Amino acid sequence: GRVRTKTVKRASKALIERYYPKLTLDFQTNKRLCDEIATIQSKRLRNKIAGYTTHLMKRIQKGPVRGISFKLQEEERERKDQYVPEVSALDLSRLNVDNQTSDLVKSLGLKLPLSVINVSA
Amino acid sequence: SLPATFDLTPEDAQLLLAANTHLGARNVQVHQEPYVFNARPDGVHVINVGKTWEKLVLAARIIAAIPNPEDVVAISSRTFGQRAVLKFAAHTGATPIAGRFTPGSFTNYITRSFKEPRLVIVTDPRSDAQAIKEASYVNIPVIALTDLDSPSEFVDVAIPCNNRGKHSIGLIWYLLAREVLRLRGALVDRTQPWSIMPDLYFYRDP
Amino acid sequence: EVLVLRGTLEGHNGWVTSLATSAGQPNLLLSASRDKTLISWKLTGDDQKFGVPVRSFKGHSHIVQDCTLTADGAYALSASWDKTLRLWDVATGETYQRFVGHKSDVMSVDIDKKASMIISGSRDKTIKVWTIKGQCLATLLGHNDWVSQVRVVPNEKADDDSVTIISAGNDKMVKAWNLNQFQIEADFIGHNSNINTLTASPDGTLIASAGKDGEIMLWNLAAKKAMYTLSAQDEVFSLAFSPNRYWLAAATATGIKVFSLDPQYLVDDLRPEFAGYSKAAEPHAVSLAWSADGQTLFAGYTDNVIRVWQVM
Amino acid sequence: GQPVNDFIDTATRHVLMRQGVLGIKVKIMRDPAKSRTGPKALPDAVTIIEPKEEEPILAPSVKDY
Ligand SMILES: [Mg+2]
Repeated sequence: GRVRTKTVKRASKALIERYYPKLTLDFQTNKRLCDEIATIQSKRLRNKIAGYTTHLMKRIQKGPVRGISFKLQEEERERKDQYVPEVSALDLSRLNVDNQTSDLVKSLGLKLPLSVINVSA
Repeated sequence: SLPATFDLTPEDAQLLLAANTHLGARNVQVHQEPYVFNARPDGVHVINVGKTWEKLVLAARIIAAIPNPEDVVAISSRTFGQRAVLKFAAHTGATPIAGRFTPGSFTNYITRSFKEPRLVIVTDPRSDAQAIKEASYVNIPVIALTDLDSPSEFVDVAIPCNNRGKHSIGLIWYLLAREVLRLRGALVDRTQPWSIMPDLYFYRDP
Repeated sequence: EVLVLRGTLEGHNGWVTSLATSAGQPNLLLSASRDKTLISWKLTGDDQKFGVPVRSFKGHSHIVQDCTLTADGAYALSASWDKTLRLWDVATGETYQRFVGHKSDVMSVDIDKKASMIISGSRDKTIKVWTIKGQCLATLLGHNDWVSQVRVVPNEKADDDSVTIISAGNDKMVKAWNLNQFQIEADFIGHNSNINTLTASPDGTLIASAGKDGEIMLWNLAAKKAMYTLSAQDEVFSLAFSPNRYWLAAATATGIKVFSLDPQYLVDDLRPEFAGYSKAAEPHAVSLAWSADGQTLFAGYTDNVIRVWQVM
Repeated sequence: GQPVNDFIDTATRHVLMRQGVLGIKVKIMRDPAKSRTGPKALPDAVTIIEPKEEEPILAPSVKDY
């Protein structure tokens, strides 16, 4: 079985978290730079870590992945979080109310436009 | 008392009735809810949207009463309310938790995410049952947004609405953010509409 | 004029990391690849075969990154990740001189005019300049990140007063060196990601540099300014300048894009089809170079193929 | 594993009492960071170097000599 241990996975996770504008989807250049960017005591571990980072680059290039939020990711999610529509979906588009909604307004004593429509079972 | 300018203004009544906050749960009804008004056919109950306003005004007075603003905590494990509580976090201190509560956050002082509030606000008491329970251990008031079937155990001030709704969670969190900011000093005009758009407090599917 | 399909060249067991040509023989093509070897080709000017390899060069213990040819078409130089450079001839293989002293990989080697000396940009953040006897006459520092690509400029005048080289590393900044004084003369800043390729125009005045963000932004080192920036909207791997006519080619991730830079538009967006390869990423060119005549453009793809595009 | 031979010192002594003999076994794992000879850390311990944050250049600027 080629399941990778958590020491390999977390070392790969920390490199992705920290050095996205860096190492790419090629294993050979990733191994040649993860050796000096991280002090790893074993060559077997270094190839395992550099291998899983490349597998993470392939996963990153096709949609977002969970557990990873690097420097270009959280700025992407906040820009889409900053949607300010001008259509004003809560505002009036023409309102429709039932019979039971209509007496609520006049019992409160407020003046609103209501288009009463009946609903029955 | 009140200077009688905090009553339900007509355009806010338009916002509440267009975000569909007036309709509640089905013929399920807990006796802890006298906000029910004139049960509609097809098994729908109408919430007296007037009564939600003083409860939102009263809840806003609780949050503004806390000296330090970053100790109030907004909780929403519902998928319809993480954007609302995060936007509530931006406009006030209001240190949020969205998603998983990570039990041991109010107890368990050696947690990395150990938070001690003086007030918590929860979107749904049935889905944030860990938040209200942990607040029952460490002496903390809670403010909930309640349906007409919500588990109101260990729950203080409650704002009756529909947690099943899409727009109602966003608007009520927006209205709560508006009043606590007016009371604190961020807004100076009572009649101003607080020009940031109410559609900011809405979850998105993609 | 439109570049079209001419043929494919299968002579490797790895990505063709470099292509180089010499004006001495138009039918020659040197190709370094990931299989620790160099394949010189012989071209016949025919259908999809296009011809056969002539000599296979072996002796490197790692990936041969960059290969170059001299003006006479005989001597060849290879930059390989085995911390050494090797000087060959296309006659009988026969490595003349090794060049050792780098403590890490070396990306790009380059030969000056008249076979005078050689420069080499390596991964130990140095630019080592070597004699042809194997003696490193000078070592240059100052790069914080390790260099990715170096090149000499082609002097339009036949050795007017001096020769200069240029450097590009992963530090988002381009150096310009005069090795006659072993001094730095120009820092070229404006890149936002790591630069992975740069190329000087045959006119000896225009410098094109490009990186991971995929912008190809231009410099004129004669005036030491910046003209503009245009993007291929994907990662780009190598650049090439046409020797005769005004074109600029870029080896992108989606494929190859050739630019007509006098009115600055795209031309045809070269996208060859590889008989499948649908689920994963499509193969892309990693190294390309225009021919001596400029009517043929060779590109080294990842799937063991050197592809040739020729104007009609 | 090999770090046990590298980082752990062991000793065994016999203590004679009037009721019999006691056995004393002392194992000391030292700090790998202050090893001063051979390895400096455990093999499974990686160390990610913190980078240097840098703002974008935002404009093509030329620095000449
Ligand atoms: Mg697969």
